[PDB]
Amino acid sequence: TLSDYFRFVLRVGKSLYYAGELSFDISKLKAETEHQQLLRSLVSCKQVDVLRFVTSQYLEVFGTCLTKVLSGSLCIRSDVDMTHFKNILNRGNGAGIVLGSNYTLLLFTEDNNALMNLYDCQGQSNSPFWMVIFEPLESILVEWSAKNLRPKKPYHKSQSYLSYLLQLGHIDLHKIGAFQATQILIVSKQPSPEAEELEDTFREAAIPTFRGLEIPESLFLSQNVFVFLNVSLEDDFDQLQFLTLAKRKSCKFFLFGLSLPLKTYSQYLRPMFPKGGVVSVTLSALIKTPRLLELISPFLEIKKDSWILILPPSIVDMVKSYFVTNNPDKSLLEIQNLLNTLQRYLTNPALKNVTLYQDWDIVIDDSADVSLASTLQLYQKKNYDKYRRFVLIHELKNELTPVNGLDIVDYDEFKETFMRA
Amino acid sequence: ETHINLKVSDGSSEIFFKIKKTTPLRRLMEAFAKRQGKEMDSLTFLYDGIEIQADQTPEDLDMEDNDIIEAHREQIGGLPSLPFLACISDFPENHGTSRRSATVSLERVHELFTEHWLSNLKNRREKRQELAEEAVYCRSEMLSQRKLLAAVD
Ligand SMILES: [Cl-]
Ligand SMILES: [Cl-]
Ligand SMILES: [Cl-]
Ligand SMILES: [Cl-]
Ligand SMILES: [K+]
Repeated sequence: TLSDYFRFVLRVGKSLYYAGELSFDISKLKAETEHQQLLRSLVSCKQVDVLRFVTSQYLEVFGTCLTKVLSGSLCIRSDVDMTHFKNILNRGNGAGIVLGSNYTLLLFTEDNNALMNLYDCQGQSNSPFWMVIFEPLESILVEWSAKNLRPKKPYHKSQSYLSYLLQLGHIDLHKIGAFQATQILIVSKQPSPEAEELEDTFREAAIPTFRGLEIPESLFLSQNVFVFLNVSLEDDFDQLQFLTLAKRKSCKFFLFGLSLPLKTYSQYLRPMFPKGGVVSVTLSALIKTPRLLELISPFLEIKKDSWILILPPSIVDMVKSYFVTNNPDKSLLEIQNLLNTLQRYLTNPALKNVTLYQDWDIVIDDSADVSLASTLQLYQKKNYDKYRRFVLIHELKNELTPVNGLDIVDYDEFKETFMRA
Repeated sequence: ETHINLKVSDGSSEIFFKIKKTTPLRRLMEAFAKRQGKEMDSLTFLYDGIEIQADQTPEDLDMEDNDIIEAHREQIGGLPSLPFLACISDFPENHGTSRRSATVSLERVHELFTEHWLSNLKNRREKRQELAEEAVYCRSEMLSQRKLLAAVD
C-alpha cells in the first residue's frame, strides 16, 4: 500500500506475447476518496492483457461515454518487445483497450496527435507510451462489445435502416409485403410516435403515404393498398368512418405497435379482416322475408370455408316473443309452424357453417333489431382476426344507425351484391 | 406585460407556451409531459442550468419573454454507448478494421440492445403509451448513430 505505482506485466494479442513490465503513477488517486474500489483493483492487478483495439477517430466521436479518471505517461521497468507494440499502435492509428470489471484502460503512443489532445496528456514523459484510466462500463455492455462481430439478422442494402430497426423491434414490414404497396394509410390516436415513425419508414421507400382520421375516398382505389391501425385503436377501430369502404376496396389491414399482454408475421404486427365474413339476420328481416335462411342457404354453401351464418341460440323464442307482441291475437297453430322452420335450420346441422352466438356474446337491448345489430358489432370487435366482412340483413336499410366495418343491407341489396357470384 | 412566451425543448421538438407570470409551472410541465406520453416526474425541466420545481412561477425565476426551458429525459440503459461498443475490435496484429466492419458490428449491437430492451419490458412499471414513445426514441437514436458512423471521414 506504500507503493505509489501500478506495476504490471503487459501482454498483447491472441499470442499473448510479453511486451514488458510497466509502471503507472497512481499517487494522484490515493488522495482522492471516490475511487477506492477502483484503486484497490488497480493495485492487486499484476498483469494486463491488451486484446482489443479502437481507432483514434472512433474515440474522438463515440468516446464521450467513457468517464476519465486519470491519465499519465507509462514507465518501462523491463522492455521485452515494446518496440513492436508501439509500431502496431502507430500503424493502426489507435489505442489498445481493456474493458475490465473495475476499470477501463487505454494505451497509445506519443505519436498519436489525436489522443494526446483528446485527453490533455501533459507532464512528465517517462516513455513513448501513455495510458488513461476510465471508470468501468456496465457488465452487460462489455459483453455486447465482445459479441459485436456479426448480427443474427443481416441488414439489406436495399432496405432503409429505419425499417431494419423496426424489424429488430419485431415489426417486420417486409414479411407482410408492405413495401409493394401502391398506397399506405396510417391511423392512430394521439400522441402518435409510432404512427408518424411509420409514415417516415414508407416516405423513405417513396410509397405514397397518408396519415389521419379523415382519408379521401380516392386513396382506396389504388391496386395494392395497405391500412395500418395503431394498437391505440384496437378497441375503437369501429369508429373509423372509412372502414367498410376500405374492406370493399380490397385493402389489407394491420394492427401495429408495442403491446404488453402479460404486463411470417411479427409480434407487434397483426393482420385484420383477413378473409371471409359473417352474416346475421334481424327479426324485422325474418318476418319481412320468412324464407331468408333457406333462401341465402346457397350462398353459405359456396362460402362454406370462409363464411358462416350466426344466429342467437334464443332465436326461436325471440321470433315467437316478438310475434305475440306484434300480433297478440294471431293464432297459435300458425305460431308453432313458423317456429319449427327456424328450429329446423338450427337443430338439424344442414350446413356446417351455421353456428350459434355464445350466450355471453349477445348484447342486450329492448329492441331485438338493435340487439342483433349490436351483437354483430361486438362480434367484429372480438373476431376481426378471423373474418373480413360482417353483413347484417335487415328489413329497412336506413332504420339502424350504420356501424363502421359492417354492411347493414336489406335482402335485395344482399341479393344483388353478395349473391351475384 | 401579463403573459410571456416560453419555449420548452428536448433538443428535437419545441413547444411554445403563453402563461401568466403569476401561475405555477406545474401545468406547463405536466402539459409537455403529456404530449410525450410521459409523467411529469419522468422528465427534468431546467432553466439556465438550475432545475425547476412544480410550484416555482415565471415570476420567481424572473423569466423573460421568448426564454427557453430544457427538458431532459432520463438516460436509457447504455443506449449512448452503443456505437462505441461496435467500433472496438481485435488488436491489429495482421488485419485492419474496416468501416464496413464497424457498421456491421453496429447492426449486431443494435440487435442485442433491442432484444434486451424488449425482454426487459416485464420489469417495466411504465404504461404502454410511455414505453411506446421510448421504443421510437431508441430507434431514432440508433438510426442517428448509424448515420454518424458512416459519416466518419
Ligand atoms: Cl426497439
Ligand atoms: Cl392518425
Ligand atoms: Cl415496438
Ligand atoms: Cl439515452
Ligand atoms: K384498392
